[PDB]
Amino acid sequence: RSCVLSVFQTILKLVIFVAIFGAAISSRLFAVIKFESIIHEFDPWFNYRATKYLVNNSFYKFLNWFDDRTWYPLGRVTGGTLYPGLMTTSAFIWHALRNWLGLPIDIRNVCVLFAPLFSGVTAWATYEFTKEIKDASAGLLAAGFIAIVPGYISRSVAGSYDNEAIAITLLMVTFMFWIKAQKTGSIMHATCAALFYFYMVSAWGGYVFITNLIPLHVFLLILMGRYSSKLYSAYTTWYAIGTVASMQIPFVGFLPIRSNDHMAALGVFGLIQIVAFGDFVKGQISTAKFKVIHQPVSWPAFFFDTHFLIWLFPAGVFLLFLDLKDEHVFVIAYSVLCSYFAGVMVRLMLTLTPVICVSAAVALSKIFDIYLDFKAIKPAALLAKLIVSGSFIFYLYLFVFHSTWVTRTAYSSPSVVLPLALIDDFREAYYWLRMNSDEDSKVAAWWDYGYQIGGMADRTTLVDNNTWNNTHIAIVGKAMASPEEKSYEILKEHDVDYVLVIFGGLIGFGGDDINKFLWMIRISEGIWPEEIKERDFYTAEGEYRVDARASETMRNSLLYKMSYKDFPQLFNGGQATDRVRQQMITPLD
Amino acid sequence: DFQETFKTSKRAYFAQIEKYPKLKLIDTFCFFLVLLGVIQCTFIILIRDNFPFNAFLAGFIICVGQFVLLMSLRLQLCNSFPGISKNRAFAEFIVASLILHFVCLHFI
Amino acid sequence: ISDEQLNSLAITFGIVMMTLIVIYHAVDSTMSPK
Amino acid sequence: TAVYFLGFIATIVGFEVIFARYYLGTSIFETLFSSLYLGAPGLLTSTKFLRSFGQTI
Amino acid sequence: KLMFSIISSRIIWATLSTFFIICMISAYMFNQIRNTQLMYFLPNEFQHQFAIETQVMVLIYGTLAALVVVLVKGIQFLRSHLYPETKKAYFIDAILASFCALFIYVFFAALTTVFTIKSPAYPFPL
Amino acid sequence: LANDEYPRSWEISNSWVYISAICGVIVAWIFFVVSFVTTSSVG
Ligand SMILES: CCCCCCCCCCCCCC(=O)O[C@H](COC(=O)CCCCCCCCCC)COP(=O)(O)OCC[N+](C)(C)C
Ligand SMILES: CCCCCCCCCCCCCC(=O)O[C@H](COC(=O)CCCCCCCCCC)COP(=O)(O)OCC[N+](C)(C)C
Ligand SMILES: CCCCCCCCCCCCCC(=O)O[C@H](COC(=O)CCCCCCCCCC)COP(=O)(O)OCC[N+](C)(C)C
Ligand SMILES: CCCCCCCCCCCCCC(=O)O[C@H](COC(=O)CCCCCCCCCC)COP(=O)(O)OCC[N+](C)(C)C
Ligand SMILES: CCCCCCCCCCCCCC(=O)O[C@H](COC(=O)CCCCCCCCCC)COP(=O)(O)OCC[N+](C)(C)C
Ligand SMILES: *[C@@H]1O[C@H](CO)[C@@H](O[C@@H]2O[C@H](CO)[C@@H](O[C@@H]3O[C@H](CO)[C@@H](O)[C@H](O)[C@@H]3O)[C@H](O)[C@H]2NC(C)=O)[C@H](O)[C@H]1NC(C)=O
Repeated sequence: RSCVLSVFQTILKLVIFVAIFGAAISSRLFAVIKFESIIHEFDPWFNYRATKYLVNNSFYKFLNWFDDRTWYPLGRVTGGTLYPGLMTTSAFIWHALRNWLGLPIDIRNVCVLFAPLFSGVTAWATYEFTKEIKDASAGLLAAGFIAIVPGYISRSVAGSYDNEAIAITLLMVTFMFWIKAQKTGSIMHATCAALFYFYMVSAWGGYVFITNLIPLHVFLLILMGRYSSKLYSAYTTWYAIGTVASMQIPFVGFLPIRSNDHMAALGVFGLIQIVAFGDFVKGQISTAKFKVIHQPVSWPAFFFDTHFLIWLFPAGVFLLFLDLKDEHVFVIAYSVLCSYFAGVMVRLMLTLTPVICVSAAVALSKIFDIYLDFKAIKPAALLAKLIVSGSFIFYLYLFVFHSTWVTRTAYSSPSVVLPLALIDDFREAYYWLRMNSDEDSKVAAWWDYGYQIGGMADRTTLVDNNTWNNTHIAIVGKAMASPEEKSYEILKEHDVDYVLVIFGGLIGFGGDDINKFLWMIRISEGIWPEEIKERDFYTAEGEYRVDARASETMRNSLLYKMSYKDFPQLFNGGQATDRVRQQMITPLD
Repeated sequence: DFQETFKTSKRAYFAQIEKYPKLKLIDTFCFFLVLLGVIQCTFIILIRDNFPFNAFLAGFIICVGQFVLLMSLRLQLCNSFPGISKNRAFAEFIVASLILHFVCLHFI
Repeated sequence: ISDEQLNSLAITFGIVMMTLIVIYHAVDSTMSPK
Repeated sequence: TAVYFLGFIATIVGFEVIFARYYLGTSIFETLFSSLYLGAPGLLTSTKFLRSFGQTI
Repeated sequence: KLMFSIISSRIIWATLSTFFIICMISAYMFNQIRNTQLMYFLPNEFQHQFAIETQVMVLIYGTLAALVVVLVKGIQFLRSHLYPETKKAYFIDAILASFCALFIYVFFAALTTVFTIKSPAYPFPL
Repeated sequence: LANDEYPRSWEISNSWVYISAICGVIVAWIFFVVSFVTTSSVG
């Protein structure tokens, strides 16, 4: 009997993992079979530019690499300014497919398909993390949610190659290895938790949260009085191995010593050291131990991203809270602290969903444990059990339909191609500039498009999206705002050959360079106040417009003349509409 | 008060040391791992200089972390944890004491 | 491949993974101590 | 079981020699491959020694 | 004596903590930073709302959370503090559980109706 | 500068003390472990 039931459980779990490793893979791929397969955005085109350097010379020439094609008069030093770990596991997968398994594939296809392949590891790790709080019947359910829910599809679709894909998995594996060594007491699990903490401190820059979430667990675990000899051995080896492993990565070199964020962990370690001695004295006396001892989010984004998991999320913490079995304080302490920070930032919704899934997959398991546990035959009881279990299975199917509706509508679109017809005029003029220009030639554009010009047109820009030296962007914005006769000289001191301007007045692009022209002025007022002032680009009685009654120093600027050059001679009769500002331009303006 | 707890703790500790010949070996290792850290900081306080700061921090980390793994072995070796024998605490001490020396030879 | 077939493949894998959970939890709830 | 103890000292001393030889001038992948080829038989042998000796620890 | 029973009981920490998650998952914080006005909620826009609408959200989410926790660790207490003296009391459990399920369905339908008023072209209500 | 082209920890003569405070803990550790499995319990 026991062999039959155990074999049934094993085979059924194998078929479950074969399905739920496949539903994720098939959900991520709308932008790859709809369009071509290319990297999506601004920030993932530096990472692809760095894992294509590592992949066709050595690993020794990548850790200390000085590139002179960015921030041109003073190039940046990469090895002390980026996080390795997203590149080197990718060069490892490339080196393993090419030499051992037998099949050679390009580096671009390993970079595009790096998130959907990797999400199944997050599904398995959430299974194993839920297997410790509750029995293994709820781990399949929590593993069934997190491969579907669209607050996490938004950041890893096929094409995104940013840091959070590896990060939201290593977060889960580190919490699993800590929650094993909170209960058992052994040293070796805290060592393995220290090593995945080292592999998570190097891929991702919000490692500060996992550093300030463990001493809050121990510090809430002492004030209740549940101190034991399990905490002296599980905490201090995590801190001893994990801290000095954290200092090995440059760009976080001596920062866990001087910095304020890591102070709480150090203080807790000292506090733990004191209380371990104050427990030995208690075993001797009985009487005198009394004498000694960012943008806020709106409301419907939360229902939009999770369907009914946000609905029974504050029931799972209550039902979780009526037990207190010494590892539920981890989830109860995670939930409040993370839910406060995910209400004033937008982009900290990603650290919130692995507890909406777990605490929303505990309460529902405790509901299923009694209303389909029939074991007596009566009509009314089977009526109640049947209609309650039917009531919840209905919402769970509607959860599947909802999630795959909202993935293909909002979170699946490239920023490189702009759709009744196509508009592909943003890759003509990078490939012009790659084909028909000499190979050492500087391009001067505004800092939003720095990564794409270096990645896809292959030239040596002056600024990019890093905003590292902040009094260099003010030079470029001082050049695009002055009259022509001085911007010539300022641009000629730096040896600029080409300048380029985007413009959306013809089909209504909206994010053009006239709408971003105001912020440029403000960046150029923090230094040279006398030369440029934003009291002059406004008209009489303070209105900003581009019409025949514009300012006298707006009409003579260098970003006005370069956008509306042959625009009135285009349309019939000698008049034109701007299609965004909705204003009318005459060829004397 | 403190006289009674003092003499009680001295006697109840020294009998525990004289029972088991494993404990005085641990504590004899521990005390000289304190004196290493003390005079190694005394070199810093003696001449006011701070130049190879990582080479300062590596030996000090060796002293503190190596102290802590001994105290965890001592706590686990007197009273057994439920599920862990005494042959497995020692092997975990070997492995986790053997990672730490490598990451404090890379760091100097 | 048109994404209508990708759409039907997506909901098909969702329902086939989401139905077997319930019969796993029903066998594990009825014929087990806890 | 004295030959097993002889196979227990040599792997720990062997895991100190490759760290010193790492400190002098060698690169990473020689250290890591030498640590694998030394690493597995010392795992099997040392495990069987701690199992064999046993009760007097 | 009494304050130690207050600081020692875990029910007030339960209601305080769950009340904190409830009053902060309805975007209380957004209302506090960018002050707004206070007939009902602002239709057809996806990122703005008034100030009385978060009261309605707190009432909804708190109500169905209370229905679920009364459904799981509930029905024993009510019968005990109610009449036991009639008969085999399985029928009270049956109709009590069924009416709790139907109330869950009604308030969930109310929530989906309000979200279609906020942002239309949502392909399935109720 | 590269990460390999730096004066090493021999040549500074300000960090001889710390190298001497690594070698002692290594050899004291191996004499600890060899003198731990070759002893008795409450003889
Ligand atoms: C209990 C202790 C557990 C320890 C676990 C250790 C696991 C690490 C295993 C890594 C195996 C690397 C194998 C390898 O050599 O692949 C290389 C190099 O591939 C890489 O670039 C990635 C390897 C980088 C190693 C990172 C430092 C070591 C981190 C773990 C100690 C392919 O990269 P390539 O870019 O093709 O060239 C590298 C330079 N050559 C000299 C090889 C030409
Ligand atoms: C012996 C065991 C072997 C196990 C490992 C097998 C590896 C699975 C496949 C590896 C990745 C291949 C995906 C791929 O490169 O195809 C992409 C995009 O085409 C697609 O539609 C994507 C299909 C990917 C589905 C499977 C993803 C699974 C995640 C990695 C295993 C299209 O390539 P292209 O870039 O368009 O190349 C040009 C193709 N022409 C026909 C135009 C010439
Ligand atoms: C528990 C709750 C409170 C927590 C307190 C934790 C905060 C205090 C921690 C100790 C002091 C940390 C500050 C610190 O160390 O700053 C040092 C330089 O500062 C120094 O002067 C060195 C201080 C070292 C302490 C020496 C005396 C200690 C005596 C102990 C017995 C920075 O030196 P740097 O200039 O950054 O060295 C860099 C060298 N490079 C070659 C890399 C460029
Ligand atoms: C799957 C891939 C996993 C990705 C993890 C992230 C990998 C990148 C992190 C590396 C951070 C930069 C470190 C660095 O710059 O140094 C590297 C040394 O490179 C290293 O090996 C870093 C080792 C860091 C400590 C490892 C602790 C783990 C414990 C292993 C038992 C260069 O080593 P080398 O210069 O090649 O070796 C010569 C060193 N001498 C001392 C002999 C001179
Ligand atoms: C900042 C964001 C994170 C905040 C976390 C919010 C609070 C969540 C964790 C605490 C909630 C549970 C507290 C609790 O129930 O235990 C208190 C024991 O508690 C006390 O007696 C004093 C209260 C100390 C806990 C709260 C500390 C406040 C937060 C400090 C940063 C008393 O219950 P007990 O009865 O002691 O627990 C069972 C033990 N008996 C054997 C005695 C029955
Ligand atoms: C696109 O096609 C062209 C045409 O073949 C490729 O150009 C080749 O390479 C260089 C330019 O990169 C051409 O000019 C040469 O420049 C070198 C500078 O070192 C100079 O020494 C030579 O005397 C010559 O002027 C070259 O004529 C041309 N053809 C070859 C090598 O057969 C280009 O590489 C292609 N790819 C791109 C632009 O990505």
